[PDB]
Amino acid sequence: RKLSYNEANCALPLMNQPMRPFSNSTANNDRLTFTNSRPNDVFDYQNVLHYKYDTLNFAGLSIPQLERILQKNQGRDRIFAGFLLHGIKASADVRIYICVPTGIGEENCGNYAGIFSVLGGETEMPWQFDRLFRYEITDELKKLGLNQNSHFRVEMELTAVNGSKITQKIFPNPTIIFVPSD
Amino acid sequence: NSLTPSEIENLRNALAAVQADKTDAGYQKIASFHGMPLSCQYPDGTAFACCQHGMVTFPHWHRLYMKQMEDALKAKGAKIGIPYWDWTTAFHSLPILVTEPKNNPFHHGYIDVADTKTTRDPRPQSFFYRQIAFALEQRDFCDFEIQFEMGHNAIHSWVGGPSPYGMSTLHYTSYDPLFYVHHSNTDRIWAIWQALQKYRGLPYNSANCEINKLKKPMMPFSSEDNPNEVTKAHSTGYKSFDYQQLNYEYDNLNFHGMTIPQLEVHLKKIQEKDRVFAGFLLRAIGQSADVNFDVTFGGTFCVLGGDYEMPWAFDRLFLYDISKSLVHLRLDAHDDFDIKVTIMGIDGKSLPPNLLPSPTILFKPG
Amino acid sequence: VRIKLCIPTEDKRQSDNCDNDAGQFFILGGTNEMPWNFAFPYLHEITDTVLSLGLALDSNYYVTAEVTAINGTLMPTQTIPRPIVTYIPPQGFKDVNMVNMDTSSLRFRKDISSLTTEEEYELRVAMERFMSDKSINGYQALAEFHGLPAKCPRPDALNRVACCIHGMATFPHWHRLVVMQFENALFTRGSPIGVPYWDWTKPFTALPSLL
Ligand SMILES: *[C@@H]1O[C@H](CO)[C@@H](O[C@@H]2O[C@H](CO)[C@@H](O[C@@H]3O[C@H](CO)[C@@H](O)[C@H](O)[C@@H]3O)[C@H](O)[C@H]2NC(C)=O)[C@H](O)[C@H]1NC(C)=O
Ligand SMILES: *[C@@H]1O[C@H](CO)[C@@H](O[C@@H]2O[C@H](CO)[C@@H](O)[C@H](O)[C@H]2NC(C)=O)[C@H](O)[C@H]1NC(C)=O
Ligand code: CUO
Repeated sequence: RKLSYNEANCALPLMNQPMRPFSNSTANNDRLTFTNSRPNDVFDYQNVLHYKYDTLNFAGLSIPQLERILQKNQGRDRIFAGFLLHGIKASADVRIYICVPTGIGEENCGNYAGIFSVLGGETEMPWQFDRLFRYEITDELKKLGLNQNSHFRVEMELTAVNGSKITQKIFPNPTIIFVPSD
Repeated sequence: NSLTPSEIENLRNALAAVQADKTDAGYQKIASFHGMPLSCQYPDGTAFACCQHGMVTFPHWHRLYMKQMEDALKAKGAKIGIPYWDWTTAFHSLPILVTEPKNNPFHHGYIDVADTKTTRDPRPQSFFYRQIAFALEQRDFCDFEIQFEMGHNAIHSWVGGPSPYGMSTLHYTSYDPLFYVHHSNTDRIWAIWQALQKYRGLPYNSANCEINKLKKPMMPFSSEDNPNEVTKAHSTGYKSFDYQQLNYEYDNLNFHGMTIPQLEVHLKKIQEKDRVFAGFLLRAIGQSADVNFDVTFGGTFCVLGGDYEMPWAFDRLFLYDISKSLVHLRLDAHDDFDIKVTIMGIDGKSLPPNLLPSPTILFKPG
Repeated sequence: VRIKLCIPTEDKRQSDNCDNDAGQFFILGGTNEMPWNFAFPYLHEITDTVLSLGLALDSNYYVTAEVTAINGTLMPTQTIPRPIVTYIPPQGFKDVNMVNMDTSSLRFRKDISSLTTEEEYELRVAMERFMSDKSINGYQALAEFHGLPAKCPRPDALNRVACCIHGMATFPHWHRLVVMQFENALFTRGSPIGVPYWDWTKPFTALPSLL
């Protein structure tokens, strides 16, 4: 795509702090990983870490035809659910449901749309994503005969990894984004 | 069974009594209606056999027919109703009344039309139990009848065998005393079902399929020439559902060892295990024939029919569980199988091929 | 208190039809009010609207209450004990019959005193094995059903209460089921008997030697 592959414009203050365990003289004694503890140095894996992957085609698809798939995918109207995520005290599993009102009267709720996971543990370094995570709900809405204009909403249902132990709402309510055809 | 002499004793004489009335029928006219001598006419007045099997209104005609027959022993010490023998309950041999060689009215009948008494040729858990129970399982009346009629005629097939003059044939069956007695039972089965429905709140003295046909009146019971007022009164379809105004009673509508409520539990119990059935389309053919199944043995079932019978085609499929067959071959309704069949004529030959089309094969959980 | 008539939802979604309102009443009160409770239930007839929605008076539905304070403030449902539907059959009506006679075996629950020493030992063994030792299918789990590991409404999450029914018409249903659990548990561990009972109605001087 002729866009930067071994550099990152997006994050600037973060790319020059050497990795905390890898920069620590103890207990990292591997000089390879010690020397390249900075993120910028780890961008090109091949020159720096001296390894390759057998094939870089995904799902049996060469990168030209992969990019073709990607763009044709961009071709249609799509609908996404946005999630503003941040560090829970521990790891948890969020499921995604779509709420469709019946005519009379006010009405809910769930048909199963999706699922994604959040990782964590106590004593983790706190973190907050500065952008929405997206989840395509387009096809599920197609299966409900629903639209971007059609009336409905999206609820998350959050289940800890404790073993069930479902949690109350800790994340901001799901955004609904519409992307017009390419 | 359970008869107490002389309860047996009164009846033979009564059956003896009507052997010749013989004016009203006296018994031969009463015989003709199911039997060979021609009951009715197309408007072209062509011979028909006024037999009302093969249709959904199948029970009423008969259930009556017992009545006509039943009335016929009237005040001839017709002190109790025609008995029934529950062919469902497995049996090593045939029942006495119709066996005793000497001085017995149930051994045989005669046929002025043929100059002969009936001839019968019997042919070799209980099979009928399994077969009937299914019928009971069903809730639609129409669905029930197809199995109810087919479970039924399985006996007209096996009691008679290879004699034209016999129970295997439409033409002269009605002539053999064995026929009514088999009936009471068939009728009884129907009654049980009604009680079943009633238990289930489904219609029992009514029936929603098909509205067409219950309304068509029934000859001969229609005919002016039926000198019993009662049958004509219920000559119709929809009357004759409530057998109460007949008026008769069965000693007990319990299938062997079961309260009606008990029975549903049973069926409900059976229903747990997922089953697999085969269903055929069956349709008129002049001859009467038996059909033998295969995949191991899956068979079998029989169809009743004769020359000059009204043609008929069933609306619905006829189902026969073949699950035991699969286990026999260890199949899972998953591994896929060829359902092979055979179809013998009642006369010695000859297993002609369909005729019936192909069997569908369907799965019920569970 | 506004009376909403609800038709239950089958699915996970809260789709309970509470759209149609069945009734309405009012409550006078105040600060420095004299503390009070009607010794009898207040009944508000809903038969007509229940007939309007085409669902049998016998069939399943429930009733919820919207409590608006006179202040205009909408109030928590916790303020008032939940409404119930009371059904008055056409008198006289015989409920459906029991199944005829007995076949071919039923668990027999006897008076503890009626137990032979053999029976005592055998249900002692059954109890011994069920109790000892512990599992999900074991004694402690069933002992846990009734009260205080507090799994109600669900073992998750925020506020949990005991599962057993008390102060309700359904108390004996709940505990009947529970006793049946105990019964299966002891039968599968090898006891010929249903769970025996002890008549406390009969005047007794001491506890039965069994316990
Ligand atoms: C599995 O279930 C428990 C049930 O509560 C989850 O509760 C977590 O428990 C921790 C401490 O055990 C809670 O931390 C507390 O936070 C409050 C402020 O909200 C603070 O005042 C206390 O001093 C304490 O730090 C935490 O709130 C709570 N977290 C959540 C969302 O459940 C436990 O977290 C679950 N385990 C997993 C896998 O998360
Ligand atoms: C570099 O890492 C070492 C440990 O890998 C840190 O020293 C401590 O190691 C002990 C081992 O038991 C831990 O209990 C301490 O918690 C570790 N450090 C602490 C107290 O944070 C060392 O601190 C690290 N150096 C830096 C600056 O990260
Ligand atoms: O206590 Cu809830 O059962 Cu006696």
